[PDB]
Amino acid sequence: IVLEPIYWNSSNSKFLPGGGLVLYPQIGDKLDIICPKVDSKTVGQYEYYKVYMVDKDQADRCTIKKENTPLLNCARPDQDVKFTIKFQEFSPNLWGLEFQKNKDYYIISTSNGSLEGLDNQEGGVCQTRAMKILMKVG
Amino acid sequence: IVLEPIYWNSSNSKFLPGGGLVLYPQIGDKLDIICPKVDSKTVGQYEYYKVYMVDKDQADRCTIKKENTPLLNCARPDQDVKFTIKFQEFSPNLWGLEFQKNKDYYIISTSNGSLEGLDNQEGGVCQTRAMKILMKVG
Amino acid sequence: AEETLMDSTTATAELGWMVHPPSGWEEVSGYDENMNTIRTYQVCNVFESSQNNWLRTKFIRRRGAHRIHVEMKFSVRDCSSIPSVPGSCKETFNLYYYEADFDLATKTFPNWMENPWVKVDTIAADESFSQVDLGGRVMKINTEVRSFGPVSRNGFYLAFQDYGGCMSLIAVRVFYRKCPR
Amino acid sequence: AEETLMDSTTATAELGWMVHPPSGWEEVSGYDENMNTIRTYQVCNVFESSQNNWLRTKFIRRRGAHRIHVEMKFSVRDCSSIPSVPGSCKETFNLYYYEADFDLATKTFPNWMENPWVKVDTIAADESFSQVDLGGRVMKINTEVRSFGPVSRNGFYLAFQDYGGCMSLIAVRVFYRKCPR
Repeated sequence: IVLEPIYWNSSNSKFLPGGGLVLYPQIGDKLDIICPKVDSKTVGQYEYYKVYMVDKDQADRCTIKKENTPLLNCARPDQDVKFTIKFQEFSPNLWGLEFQKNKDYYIISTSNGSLEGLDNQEGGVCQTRAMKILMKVG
Repeated sequence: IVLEPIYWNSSNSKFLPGGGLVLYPQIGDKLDIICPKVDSKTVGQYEYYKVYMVDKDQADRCTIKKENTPLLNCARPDQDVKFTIKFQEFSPNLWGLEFQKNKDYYIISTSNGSLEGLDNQEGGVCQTRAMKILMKVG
Repeated sequence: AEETLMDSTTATAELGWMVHPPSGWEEVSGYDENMNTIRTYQVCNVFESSQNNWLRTKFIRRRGAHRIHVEMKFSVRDCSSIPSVPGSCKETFNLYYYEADFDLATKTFPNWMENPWVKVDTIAADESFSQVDLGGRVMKINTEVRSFGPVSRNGFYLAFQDYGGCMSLIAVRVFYRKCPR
Repeated sequence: AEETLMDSTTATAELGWMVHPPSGWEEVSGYDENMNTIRTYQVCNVFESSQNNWLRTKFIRRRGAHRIHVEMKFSVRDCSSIPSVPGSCKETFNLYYYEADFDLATKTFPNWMENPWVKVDTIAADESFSQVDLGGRVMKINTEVRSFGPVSRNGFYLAFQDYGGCMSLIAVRVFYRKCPR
């Protein structure tokens, strides 16, 4: 199963205020977390983000410091940047992601939507626009 | 069945000198005749053409004068030009094409591969490069 | 003046629309009043039963429009004409639309039901034909125009639903009125 | 010294490579040396039998090259580290190429077999991990370069063949050496 793509953008309206987003993905499916490119028009300024995958603690404290797992470097205004997730229990790829059935996963961005703040590590968007993802595997 | 597309270009090589090219499409088949965009590599220029579906009599005399059913007006170097053929007996598309099994259909182009050659109506690459198509439907 | 948001009689290649059951709608070239080659879709499964085929457009930006207009050019096969004359042949089809802030439409998400897709209207054919006559029977090609409520998200899709019929979407055109009356 | 004809590690969106058995190679995001998100394909039909999976790259233009070089970066999963341990479970794949002056390749035309496809070589894996490890164990991903014949057509396609292994194609890069050996 494919699973609708999560358009990681400020106006993604699925990032419910105060909660964020929840999924419940199962082993065997894929998922694209995409960063929209600014269109010739219609798109009011690109939104820069550095999306990371972290633990519950780092996700509720909206901090990417210490350790983290990079996923997206949304700093390409002309291109759609994404990450295809494969909730598999065992990666045939060294340097690939692995998910354990019945565990939780949290994706975060402590960016603030601007290039100048692309590398912040404290709140903003995560803290602010509540852009967090909680994936319940299994 | 989706038959291999037939690129209409001087280098298609499936154009054998003498009879051109024959297929034997079967009712229900789909074929695309394509005019290549423009390879910015080599002296590679756009080959202007204006492809038609004519009478056996016409394809032999390599002449498009009178009786015509246009297929491609290859004059847009900036992009691919095609025609998706559907060998069907009964077309739901008024102003559509219908091929009746066990009959031959010919396709030629008296153009010579350039403008000021684009609208020529006899000889041309038809007899020059053997660019012709004979479709034995059944 | 109008503001066209999508045309299709201007592709000269693959339109890339999504056909739900591949068995139904299919991309096929055809012509226009002026014999110019255009991309058209068609459906005509008057032989099989339980038909409900969907054709879905590619994302269409709103570009500030509020009330979208959708112009359709189509032709219907007068069933008595089809060699294997069944008995059904519905001379109607449905126009639907779906809003979204980003494409995100996979080949399964924008569910293929009328609930998620808000219906525009059920379009009917004024004329049907028996003999394919290129350049001729200009009056046999139907043209119907409908519009749907205020759109608010960044874009939307259109979907044309067939349920046992023999037609050909010759041209579709999405647009809006720049300024109200 | 060399000019690259296709890099796949610059995509940031689907590559659009054709997959013969859809139940074979599947596009999935991964990383590389510098945790840079990249497009990759993989296969691991270790528990299924009679495997013959093909991955065909899009049309690559020859840009006036005579000898093409193909650099592959891939990783192989130890059959042991996998929950199920049936028979077979190979760790070698075939690299083929097909020429042509125009794209023209469809979902069926360039026949999915070493017939029309000329074989470049059979690549083995001299390294196979049992534990994912982002950032570390570089010496665990493989790098094999091959080159194929004269090539004169406008361009060509490459195709990778799997027959029951459990591997990942991390990066591919076609190119030619613009200077005599």
